[PDB]
Amino acid sequence: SGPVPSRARVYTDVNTHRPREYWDYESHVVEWGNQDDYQLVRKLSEVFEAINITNNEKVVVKILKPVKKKKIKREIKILENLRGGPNIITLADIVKDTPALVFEHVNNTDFKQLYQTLTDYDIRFYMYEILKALDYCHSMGIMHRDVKPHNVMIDHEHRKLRLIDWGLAEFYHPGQEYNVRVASRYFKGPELLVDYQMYDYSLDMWSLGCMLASMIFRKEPFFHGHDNYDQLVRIAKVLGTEDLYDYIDKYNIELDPRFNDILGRHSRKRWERFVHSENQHLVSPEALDFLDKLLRYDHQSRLTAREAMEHPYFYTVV
Ligand SMILES: O=c1cc(-c2ccc(O)cc2)oc2cc(O)cc(O)c12
Repeated sequence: SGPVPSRARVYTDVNTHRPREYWDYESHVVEWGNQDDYQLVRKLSEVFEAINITNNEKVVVKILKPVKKKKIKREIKILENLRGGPNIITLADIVKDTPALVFEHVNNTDFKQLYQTLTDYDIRFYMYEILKALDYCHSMGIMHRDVKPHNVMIDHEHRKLRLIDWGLAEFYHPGQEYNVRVASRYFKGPELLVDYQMYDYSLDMWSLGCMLASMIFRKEPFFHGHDNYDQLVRIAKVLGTEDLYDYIDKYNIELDPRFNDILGRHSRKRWERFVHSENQHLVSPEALDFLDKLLRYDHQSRLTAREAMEHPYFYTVV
């Protein structure tokens, strides 16, 4: 038989109706800069602290390992297209002499020490700033596909945020089937876990939901499995089994020989039950209702990044 196809609810054709020079990265002319403009100072995966000689400016250089030329091109073209977007890491330069990407400098506040200083107001503020980056990149036809805390740099001392590591990002094309290896296991949407390849921007919205959940409930990560099979089980224990099968049925997905039994039966849990005495100060009914609308099995019924910015949760921050 086979599975039912899917198209993105919003921003379906932004790449389709744009010139080939925008999305067609494999045949892109990369204008290489000079590595001798920059002086490597310290290693921060080959990421280096550096100084631009031509102006004494602090930068961060990423030296690219032996990967396929088309993967280097994909990341370069995406960063170039998104340069100037709110809270997207700025590509200052691309250099040779062996390829390197040069980024604006950013401090990273030590997590844990970030995780202990953060108030309810800080989370709303930083979630809003990530959402401006996601709405912007989605509107530009780009999925990030790796939204997670290690790719969200928060410079708390300066109240600053950058969405980084666009190495796994892709341009959205309706009907296209994509790799399901992408993203950290813990932030993989149900679509990636059931091997449904025709996904879209909505994946990043699931990942963002897992981010909020673990931040407000203070448990990293929120859904914790050892494989893709167990991961779906951990999500099922919270969202319930009924809404999951309603999703399988809707898209005619056929489960792996292992999914059937490990699922069992689970009711939908109210989010309030996860509030305990150490995380109480970060949670509100607004926060819980926003989380509920992001973390839905159905990728077509998840809040878009724009819809999300209109939730009462962010009212105090807008
Ligand atoms: O660890 C870092 C990684 C990156 C980075 C940024 C963009 C990419 O596509 C890949 C990696 O930028 C940074 C920028 C900084 O200012 C500081 C960092 O530690 C990093």
